[PDB]
Parts: sequence; C-alpha cells; structure tokens
Amino acid sequence: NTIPIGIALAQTSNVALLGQEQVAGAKIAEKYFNDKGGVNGTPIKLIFQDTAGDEAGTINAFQTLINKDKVVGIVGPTLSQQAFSANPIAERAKVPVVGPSNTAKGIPEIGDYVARVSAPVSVVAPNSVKAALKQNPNIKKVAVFFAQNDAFSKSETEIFQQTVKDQGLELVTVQKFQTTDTDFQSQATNAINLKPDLVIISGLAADGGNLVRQLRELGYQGAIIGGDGLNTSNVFAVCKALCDGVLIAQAYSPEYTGEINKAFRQAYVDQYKKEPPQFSAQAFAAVQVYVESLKALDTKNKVSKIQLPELRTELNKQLLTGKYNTPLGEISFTPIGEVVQKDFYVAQIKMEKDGSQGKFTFLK
Ligand SMILES: [Mg+2]
Repeated sequence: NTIPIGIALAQTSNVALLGQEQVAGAKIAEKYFNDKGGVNGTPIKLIFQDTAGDEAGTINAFQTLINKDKVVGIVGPTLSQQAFSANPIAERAKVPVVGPSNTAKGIPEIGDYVARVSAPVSVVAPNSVKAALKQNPNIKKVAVFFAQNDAFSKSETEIFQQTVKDQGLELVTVQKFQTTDTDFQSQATNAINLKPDLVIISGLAADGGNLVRQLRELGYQGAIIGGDGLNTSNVFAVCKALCDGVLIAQAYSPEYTGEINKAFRQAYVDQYKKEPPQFSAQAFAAVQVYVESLKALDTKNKVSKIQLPELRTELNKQLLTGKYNTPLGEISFTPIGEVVQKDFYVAQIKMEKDGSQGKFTFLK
C-alpha cells in the first residue's frame, strides 16, 4: 500500500525545457522522503501525467490524476498559463494543487484548494533590475520584450515595467512576441535603434534564448535581464556564447545552508554533475509540503481509514497550516495559499568562450 500523489508537469513540448528540471526535483524528493519511511511508514508513490504544453493537455492530466489515479493531491502544472485554465478543475473537485513554478499574479486566488511554493513575480523580478543597475549605474534607457500569449509573461512584464519606472529609468519601447516564435528580427531591430542600455525579456526558454542570441547577433552590447521563463541551463544550447552575462533573478540558492538543502543539493550534484536549479528545488519543496502534511494529518487522523474525498479536503486544510524547512528556506502559506518566503537572489549566466558550456553565477 502506498499513497498516490499526482505530478502534472510538462514532460513533452518546448514547455518541457522547464518541466524536465521539475521532474528531476520531484524524483529526488520521492527517494528522499521514501528513504525516511514515507508517511509514518507508508511510502508515497508519485504518479506522473504529462500535461504537454497547452491548457487542454493540463486539464486532461488533472482529470486523469483525479479520476483514474485517485491521487490525494496534485503538484503542478508547469506554467501559470496552464494553471489558470486547469486549476479550477481541481478546485471544483476539491483536490489540492500545489504549484511548483507558477508565479503570475492571481494563482492562489483561483480558490481554496490552490497553493503555491513558487514566489511570485512581484517579489522575484525587481531584484534583477537592481542588480543590473549595480553592475552599470549609468543605465538610462530600457527596452522591454514580452510574450503576449503567455499569462506569466504578461504578469512579469508589468512588474518589470513598473520597476523600470520606479528606478527612474526611461522605457524606450515595449515589444511583443509569441512563445512559439523563433524569429525576432523586427522587434530586436526596433529596440536596438532606440539605443537601450538594458533589455528585459519575459518569455519562456526556447523563445527567450533565441531572442537573446538574435539581439547579440544584431549588435546589441548592453545588459540583458531574463525573467523566470529563461531560468534554465536549457537556454545555453540556444544562445551559446551569446548567453553570457544575462541576469536572472532566483527564488532558490544552492549555497543556502539549510540541512535539507545540503541533502537535496548533494543528491542533485552527485547525479547531474552541476548545481541544482531553482525549478528542481521548487518541485522538491512541493512534494515535501505534501509528505509533511500527510504525516501531520495521519498522526491526528489515520489516513488509511479516510475515504478519498475527505482525505483530499483534510490534506488541503492541513497543508495550508504547515511550516516547512525546504531547499527554498523556511516557508509557510497565507490563508489563501500564497507562499511566505524571505530570501531572494540574482544569478548571472557565465558561458565558456567556446559556447558549449556555462553556469549560473550567484551574485553576492
Ligand atoms: Mg488558494
């Protein structure tokens, strides 16, 4: 006997450029927690249902997890775009969802069954603008790009634009693109002609990486910030040496000294031969929330005896009250499922000259 927890992430499509990191973190969590006896001796079982890259696929994954796989709760989906459409399905069904990477404004407000461990754009994004200004205090002109078809990108760009204004900078253009675009020559040239000192990009990974490369090809020599959708080493293949110097805010640090982060980090580095990425740490934290909540519930009300609909509702109620020492730091939730998290960082892509290898360097 095991306790089924659903994992609904983008395992296919270009959205898997983010999702694959999340799968890695979730698998590390499953082993970590099961090696500690699961839920008071009862192992968990992660049941993966691929969402692919769109809303329909996410709805299907959620419905399969809820109805066929009988899961006690869901971790997912990868994108805020998907969450706004699919999470209401789980809300209506009274099945908890813990978002591992959904940072758009309004996610926890979807309902009483929706929480997230991923700190939102309003608290993560501004630090990268501040970091750019530290590296070049003479930045004056800023060009902004965003993916107009993606809910998170639209939410993030609003924060970046407000931050630019509040820092007393000139917003010289806001250019739109689609996450499915590969060619940005007209928007990039439009922006370059305005002589920006800083360019900010809110998109996902393939698109964001292609845009970074093209800006550099077209002769842009100023600073670049990428938003959360570019926050993966999977961009390195796309922009190669031309990824160098991109600043990306972080809601996780490998060097955070919390005991469980040390364990998570060691497990990650031993397997993948590099530092754990944010999305992996966040996925681990989401699984952790479920395991620790299940343990607390089971101690008070043995879960093997609770029928599934009540188990789901009691698990949701429990998880919202918990305090968790996770790889992200000490976190908890507000009464509507927003994450409470203190520490944020900025990292910078450092590519080797040949362009075949790179890393994220954390700024002090
Ligand atoms: Mg909520």
